[PDB]
Amino acid sequence: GYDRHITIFSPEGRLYQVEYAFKATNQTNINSLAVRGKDCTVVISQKKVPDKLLDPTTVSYIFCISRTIGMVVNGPIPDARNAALRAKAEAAEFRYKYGYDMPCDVLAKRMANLSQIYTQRAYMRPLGVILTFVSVDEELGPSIYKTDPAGYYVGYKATATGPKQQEITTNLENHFKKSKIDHINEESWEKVVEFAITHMIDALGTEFSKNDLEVGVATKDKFFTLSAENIEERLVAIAEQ
Amino acid sequence: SDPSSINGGIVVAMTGKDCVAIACDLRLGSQSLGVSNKFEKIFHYGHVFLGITGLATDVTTLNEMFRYKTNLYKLKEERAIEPETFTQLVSSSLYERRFGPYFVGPVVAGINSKSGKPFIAGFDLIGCIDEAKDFIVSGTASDQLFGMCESLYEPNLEPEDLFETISQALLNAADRDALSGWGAVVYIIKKDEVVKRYLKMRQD
Amino acid sequence: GYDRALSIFSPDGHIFQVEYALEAVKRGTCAVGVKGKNCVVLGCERRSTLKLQDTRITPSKVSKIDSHVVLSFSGLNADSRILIEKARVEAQSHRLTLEDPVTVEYLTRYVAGVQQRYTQSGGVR
Amino acid sequence: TTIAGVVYKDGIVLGADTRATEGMVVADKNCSKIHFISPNIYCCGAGTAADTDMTTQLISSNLELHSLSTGRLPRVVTANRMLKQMLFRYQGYIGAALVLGGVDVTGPHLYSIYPHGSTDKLPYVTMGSGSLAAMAVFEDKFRPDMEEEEAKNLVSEAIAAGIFNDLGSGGNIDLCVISKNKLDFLRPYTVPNKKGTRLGRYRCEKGTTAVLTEKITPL
Amino acid sequence: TSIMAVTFKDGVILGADSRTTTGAYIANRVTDKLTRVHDKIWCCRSGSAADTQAIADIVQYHLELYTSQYGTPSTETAASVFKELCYENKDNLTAGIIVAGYDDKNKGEVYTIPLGGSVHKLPYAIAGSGSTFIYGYCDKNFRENMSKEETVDFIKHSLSQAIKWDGSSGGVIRMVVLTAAGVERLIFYPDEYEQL
Amino acid sequence: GSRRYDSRTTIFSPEGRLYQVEYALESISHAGTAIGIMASDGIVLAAERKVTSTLLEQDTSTEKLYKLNDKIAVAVAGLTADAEILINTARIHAQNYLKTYNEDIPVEILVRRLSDIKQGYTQHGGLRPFGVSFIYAGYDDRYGYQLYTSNPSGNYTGWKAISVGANTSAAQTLLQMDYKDDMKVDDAIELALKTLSKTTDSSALTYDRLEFATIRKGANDGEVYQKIFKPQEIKDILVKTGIT
Amino acid sequence: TGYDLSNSVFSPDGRNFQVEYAVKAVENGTTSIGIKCNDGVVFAVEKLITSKLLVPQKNVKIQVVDRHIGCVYSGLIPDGRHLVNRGREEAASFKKLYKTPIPIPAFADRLGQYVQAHTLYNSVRPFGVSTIFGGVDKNGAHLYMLEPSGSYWGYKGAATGKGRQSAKAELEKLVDHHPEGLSAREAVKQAAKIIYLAHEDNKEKDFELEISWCSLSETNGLHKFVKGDLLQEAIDFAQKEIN
Amino acid sequence: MTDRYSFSLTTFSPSGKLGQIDYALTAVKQGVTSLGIKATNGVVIATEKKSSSPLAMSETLSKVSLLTPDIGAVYSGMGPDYRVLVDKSRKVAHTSYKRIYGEYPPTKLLVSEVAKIMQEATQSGGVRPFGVSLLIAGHDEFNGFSLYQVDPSGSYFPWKATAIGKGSVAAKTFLEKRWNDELELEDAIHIALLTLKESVEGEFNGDTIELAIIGDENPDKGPRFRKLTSQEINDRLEAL
Amino acid sequence: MDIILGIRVQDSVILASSKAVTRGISVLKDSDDKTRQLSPHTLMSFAGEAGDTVQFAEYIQANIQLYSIREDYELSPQAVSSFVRQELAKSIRSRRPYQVNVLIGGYDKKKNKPELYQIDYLGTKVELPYGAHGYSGFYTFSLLDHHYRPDMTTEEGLDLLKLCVQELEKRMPMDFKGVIVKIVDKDGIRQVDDF
Ligand SMILES: *[C@@H](CS(C)(=O)=O)[C@H](Cc1ccc(CN)cc1)NC(=O)[C@@H](NC(=O)[C@H](CC(C)C)NC(=O)[C@@H](Cc1ccccc1)N=[N+]=[N-])[C@@H](C)O
Ligand SMILES: [Cl-]
Ligand SMILES: [Mg+2]
Ligand SMILES: [Mg+2]
Ligand SMILES: [Mg+2]
Repeated sequence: GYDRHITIFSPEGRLYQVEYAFKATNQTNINSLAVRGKDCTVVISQKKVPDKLLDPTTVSYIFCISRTIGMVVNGPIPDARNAALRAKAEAAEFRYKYGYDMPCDVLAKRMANLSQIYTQRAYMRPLGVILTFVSVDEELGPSIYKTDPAGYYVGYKATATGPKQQEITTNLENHFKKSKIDHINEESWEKVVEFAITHMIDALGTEFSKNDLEVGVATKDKFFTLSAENIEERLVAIAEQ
Repeated sequence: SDPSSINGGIVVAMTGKDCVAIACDLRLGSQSLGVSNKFEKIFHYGHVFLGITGLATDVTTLNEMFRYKTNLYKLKEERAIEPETFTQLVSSSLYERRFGPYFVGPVVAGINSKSGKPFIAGFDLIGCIDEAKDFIVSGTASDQLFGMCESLYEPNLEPEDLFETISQALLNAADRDALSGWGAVVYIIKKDEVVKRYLKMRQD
Repeated sequence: GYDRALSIFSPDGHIFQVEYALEAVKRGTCAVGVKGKNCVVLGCERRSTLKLQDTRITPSKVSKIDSHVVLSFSGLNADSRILIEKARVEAQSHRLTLEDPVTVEYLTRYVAGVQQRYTQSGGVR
Repeated sequence: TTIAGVVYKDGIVLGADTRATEGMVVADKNCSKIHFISPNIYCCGAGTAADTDMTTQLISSNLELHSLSTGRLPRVVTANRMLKQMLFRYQGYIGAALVLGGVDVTGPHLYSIYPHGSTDKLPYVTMGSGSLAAMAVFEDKFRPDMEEEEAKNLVSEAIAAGIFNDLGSGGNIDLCVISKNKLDFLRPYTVPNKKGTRLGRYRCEKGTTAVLTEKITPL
Repeated sequence: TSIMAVTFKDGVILGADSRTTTGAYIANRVTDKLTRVHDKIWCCRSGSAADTQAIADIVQYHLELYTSQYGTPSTETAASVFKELCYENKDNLTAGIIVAGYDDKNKGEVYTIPLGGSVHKLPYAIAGSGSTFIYGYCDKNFRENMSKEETVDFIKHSLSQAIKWDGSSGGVIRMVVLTAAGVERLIFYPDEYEQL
Repeated sequence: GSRRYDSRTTIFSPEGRLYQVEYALESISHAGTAIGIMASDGIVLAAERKVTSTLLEQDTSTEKLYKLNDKIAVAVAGLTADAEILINTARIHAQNYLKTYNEDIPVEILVRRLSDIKQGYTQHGGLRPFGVSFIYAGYDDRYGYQLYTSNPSGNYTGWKAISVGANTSAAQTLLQMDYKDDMKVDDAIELALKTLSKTTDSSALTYDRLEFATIRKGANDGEVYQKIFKPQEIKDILVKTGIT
Repeated sequence: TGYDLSNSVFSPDGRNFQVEYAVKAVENGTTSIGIKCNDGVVFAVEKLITSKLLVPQKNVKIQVVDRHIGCVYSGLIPDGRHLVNRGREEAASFKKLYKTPIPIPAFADRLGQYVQAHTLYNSVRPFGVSTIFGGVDKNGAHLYMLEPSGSYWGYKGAATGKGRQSAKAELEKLVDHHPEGLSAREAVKQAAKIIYLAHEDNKEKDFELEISWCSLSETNGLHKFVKGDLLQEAIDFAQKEIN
Repeated sequence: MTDRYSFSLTTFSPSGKLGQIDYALTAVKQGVTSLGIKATNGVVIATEKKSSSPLAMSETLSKVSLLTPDIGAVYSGMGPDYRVLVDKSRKVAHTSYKRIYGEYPPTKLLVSEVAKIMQEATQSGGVRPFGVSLLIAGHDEFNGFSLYQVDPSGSYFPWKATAIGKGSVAAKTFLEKRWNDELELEDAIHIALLTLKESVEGEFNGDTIELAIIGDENPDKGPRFRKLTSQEINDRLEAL
Repeated sequence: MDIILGIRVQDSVILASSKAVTRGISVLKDSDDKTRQLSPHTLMSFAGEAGDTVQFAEYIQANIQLYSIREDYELSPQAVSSFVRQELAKSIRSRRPYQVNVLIGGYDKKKNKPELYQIDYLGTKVELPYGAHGYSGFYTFSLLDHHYRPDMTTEEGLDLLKLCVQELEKRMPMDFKGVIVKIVDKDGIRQVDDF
């Protein structure tokens, strides 16, 4: 049964190492969510600091890839950082060669094509991560693109990733069935973040403090993460209505 | 010293009404010394004709190279190469030696078998395409040929009118060049017959 | 490159890939060599399982290495062509550098040295 | 060669003559010097003709593959970078001197690219042996945000200056007008010189040339 | 070319002419020789246009990739990357680059990188063919901790003279102001600066 | 490390056989039968296509008979994709020889070259062999008309008539029975088709299940012509010989 | 089964068992710790005295990288040295290009990516060390801990090796009882105590204490070893606290 | 890091089977149905857009890809494997063909080049075969309209009409009845939409179906490849 | 090396090649054979730069002899010349080119025809009735233009060759110490020992 140790076909036409890399994805026990506004793309993710000895400021699964592109990772941190460094390098090389900022989807496809190689070549293992890229693209507008260990990628109106992804997905599905639009019809990103947090609270059934969340926001010409106090202000506004 | 004028010689090609003509001299020399009077400079790969002037070792090498390439082309495509396609192949092949080029002046001539359209083309030694309808000239008496062609040529000539035009253009140009002559060949090419004629000319 | 050690020692001090190569020779059609007082004769078997053969063009069992030396063999035919080519090249290389054709002992020693090399090189049988 | 380009209100107007020379001799009186890069980007070419041709084709080919992968129209900056970085790498030995003009998502852009790998981004440029003649016309009459038919006339007038005053330049005037709504490839835009009329017929009558032998083969 | 970078109280200002010549022909009279490698790290370029453009693009790439990983680079770091390229490829380059940038910690900083590939940190720097004519003027008139208006006038007067005497220099005087407040682009036309 | 997963494609069995060669031959035994018959005035290549649907476009299809140059053709039995790799290599070797010597490559020299490539995959590199057996039909001015075969071992042999692929045992007996040395092309055409008609695993032999070719010097002015038969022509020769 | 025989193989869980086996080698090693203080960091390690024949103070375990970073590790000592050699190459190439000495987070990812790379292929073995490291950069003090998987985080305090649970408990008390922070000289004393308390897990053989520190005030932001009087003062403080 | 897998991962088993190719074909079988039909004046290729989530924008995932202006491709099997084949097919059409001959490759030769890439994954060191079967439709001046299938082995066959993946056995039978040599392109599109309805479970409309044609030139030439819009499919579903 | 001539008559090819080997001021040898037998019915004479000449000739000889053994067959003179030309044409764009000019005189046993190929160091091949390399041709070609006929016997070829060598001995400045003459016909290669 060496067809389960390396990336070759099993008799069913399956790649077990790819499937087991997908299972490594949930090893962190963190749920992420991404939604689109009019002018923005918001990504939120659970933050868990179990050890009191940890410096909580260094515990992060959101990455600033370029100025325009943000990336949240669902999976172990070593593979996350592997993917983060490569995406940063790819985005920088792109800008140098082609003279304009790498689009979100172009990066996603590039990282997906790399992930595909690990599913076909035997010496390389897949990375045990799902990469959700976010930006406000200058051509396509607010953008969410996701990559996985299979090398699959696709654009999203909104998405969710993690152990409780199905609950979050259906919660979001039901909202967009009502509104009948592909986005959160809201001017300010502040309110789109408030939406994202609110719909995660409803879906997961848990309340959040400022230190339980991690937020990333893409606008035109910059992606940035919120501080604990910026999130606290966001949580105050949710509670007050 | 100048590789393009060690061996000498010329090629000219013309279009006519439903026909093309390509012609060359027969000389090969080592500068002043005449060596061969049987050195033909026109070759063919199916129905596409290629004249090559310049350094004779490269003339021979390129002929052998385009035979090679057009043979593989035919095996893979299951059809003979067309003049338009071959012209692009010559250009590619010359430019891939951009910084160590073949010292040659190629000339394509032929009729597109599907459209019936008469086609000629010329190149510099690194593969820039001269894509002219009227006429293409090459070799050590290229200036002479340009002058002959510009005054003698007119469009839509019948095959045997065109023969007299290209032949007189070649012969009179060659006789004003020390390194050209020693005989000549003219191909008259129609959609499904080719007439090859050797010309009588002064042997000095 | 493919480096894998295929010819290796076993606990009883045998190199099985070399010994199994001898079994391939055992399978091959019989070849015989007899030297007289002023000649050598090379006899070779041709198996008659194969009729409808064209004997003009079928690879002959005896091969000339030079104008004065011949090589016959038993075993894998495809493998024999590789030894014959190498030997023929070395025969001409010897003439070129020594200005004298190979001795039969020298040519043998070369072919034998190629065969040996393939028993302790990685990636080859 | 006289190649030029201007940025006008709605987009880009490129211009070029049609004379291909080999030393002092004119090999082609109507050759194309305005090359296709992508559907929204064109390139006028001067310098070494083969280098000009093959450099544009290669970057056009690579941009086509880039544009298929990204699914969006290519930009002028990426055409500019790819040409620039290649020409720089070859330290001037690829003698391509380009006027690159096109229209992006970000608007109209015009570049001059030099053999050594330098590029200037400009509202108007001229290159080739007739650049000074053409540049005189632009310094005389250019203004920013021109209307289309005005810009067409200015470029045409600038190429003409090159045609007549520069010996390296001649033949017809080709234009290429590029805006968001259209691409107009005008070949020829103008024929400023009539072909010289010949007074005699010097073509020989049949049987005049002396033949030794003949062979006919059918196909 | 006439280029300079001058530190002052609130930060640093870069200045340059706009003329690019091919022999005696002015190929480009509206050249932008002040090029951005980071938000508040810019450079003045002199020498081969192809070389300085190629370098500046590579530096921009390195600092973009630095920023992705380690946050905003110092002006010193930018100068070190310029230096590394210029020094290690000295045999194949003709680049005289002034690097100027604004940190909040370090405030305004100016680094000059002449032909050799050496680095020199200075209060102000002048470079390009036209700089020879203003060594005297600049040394006599420069003071440390000038105001923004004084530094704009110091650069304007200096490059005015560089332009007046150097044929290789001319056209408009472009400037780029780097302070805590942000990035301001200034332009000064011949009719303004020639009458100084 | 990686050693764990290595099949070791280039080793002897205890009996002195090459495992992968033997197993590739087993693969080839299931492929559609191909027959070559050499006459005094030409060579016949006949081959049976496999699986076939009514929806397969036959006139633009080529799985069995390939052209190496104007003098030499091959009939394939085994993996078509593997054959095409080798075919393009052979096509190049012929043109390299033509370029070097200004003469068309002799048939045996081309055959040896390909066979030597196949051999290399059995002795080094750790890769699987090519699951292909060729029948080479060719002409040159030394030996005239020649038939050869090669197989995954890299061994090649010359033949007057031969089969490869499926039912070779049965096919070779039938050929050995009816072949004669003075035979002509038109007779060999008939023998080839009759042999396939009896050894086929299909219910009947039809034009849509066959590829067919002849190498004749039978041309004007003693020059060799390769004829790859069109679907309609295979149908006509099936009626002529009386099989349909 | 067989998923644990080869490095870089995902088990059906989604785990890399070879990495988890490397962790066992780490858990087998001696106790090492790191303490983040007000303006710097302190590192300390338990060195088991196998025999009287060991020369005191000579077999040094804590290693310096560049001039401002300290590294200490538990597990296979040669693997730790190999990682520090690489760290020194990374810190050198960073300073060569960017002039400034490598920041601690930047340096942490350099080690992190390299250790992670040794979990990507079956042709290499994972590192048999957890590495505690840090120092002072332009943004202040930073303490890190890096595991065989390539995982690392920032820490207030860190501990690894056989006595890690004992140590971790002691570090957690310091974090609770000093929210305003700990001084550099205090952290040296506390480091000595914690190694002495964590020595109960390796109590058969006696040991030798080794401490190092970077502090903006006490060492000018450079890595130095605690020697002589300051070392003896820390040993005395530690000996007093166990009694 | 040494790529130590210099040896084949696809080898002959005692029965003469190449295991990994067969297993790749099993992966293709599990994949969603796609088909191709050739008319007299065109070719049509079609497949179901099997959306992994309703939150996913299935417009961004293109199963039907343009390879050249006159050649299009569709697949059944593993999407990521298809994507990298399309990348390589597009590139090889430029490097080994357009940059040499100044024109795009004919359908059969581009197919042959893709087949070669797939064969090499079936014999080279340290790789598995591609887990896709391709259906390549195209036009060129001298061969006219053509439709090819390419399998994980590298083997390729020309078709009048065919289908691959999930419901291919049933679909091929459906096409055998309906196909003739006098079909117009509109008739073929009609038959494609009928055939594809059988294998689709859920929603059947322009948003859940991807369908492209190789036909007339759309205004040097215009491109013959055209991807039908969501609206253009729905119009033909009313006349169904 | 200096003078190498060739003449193709009715039924044979005759190669004449000088005996002198001169380095600088001194004639080192007066009996040097500037030829190699490539195959039984194909002979190659050569002249050019010292060292390169023999090295090239022997290298070609080795390759043709290898072909002969491998195929048990003699290549045609046409094939041998095309091989040699390609080797020289490859050489000319090398780091250090072979400075060697050759004549290949062969008898094609298939066609029953003598054949003479002249190839220079650039790879410039021509089939001729008579040929020469270097300055020899300047004197000799005019004689051969006058006196040659395609139907000449081998003895008539040798007489015409004597007239060529006499003219070279009269008008050339260098003493080339006479010529070694070799005849290539249907029966193989033989040396005329008195000339
Ligand atoms: C005008 C350029 S200039 C001197 O700056 O005014 C034209 C531009 C141009 C651009 C594209 C095309 C067609 N694609 C044609 C013209 N340039 C030239 O005319 C150059 N001429 C050539 O390059 C000619 C081309 C032949 C086909 C007439 N080639 C030669 O002159 C040399 C080639 C060569 C070039 C460089 C190095 C070595 C050789 N000849 N030959 N043979 C301009 C160079 O004249
Ligand atoms: Cl990619
Ligand atoms: Mg793998
Ligand atoms: Mg003359
Ligand atoms: Mg001035």
